[PDB]
Amino acid sequence: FQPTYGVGYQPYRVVVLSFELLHAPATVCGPKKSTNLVKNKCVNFNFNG
Amino acid sequence: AYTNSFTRGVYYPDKVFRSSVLHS
Repeated sequence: FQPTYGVGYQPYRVVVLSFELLHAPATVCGPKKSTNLVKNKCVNFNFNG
Repeated sequence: AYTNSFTRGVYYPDKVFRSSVLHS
């Protein structure tokens, strides 16, 4: 790789994020603020997405 | 040497709970 090269021959850095978006228990999450847990009412819920 | 496996070697196919059900 040289600084003079045409763009198709210039270096690019690549990062590929593979998600194990499985039914398995989570350890990487978005910054979502959790609530207290309501029971015995009809409610909306969001457990780990 | 050799021997018969019978019904050995089954494992849970995915990390989901299921109960009172037959799953293919």
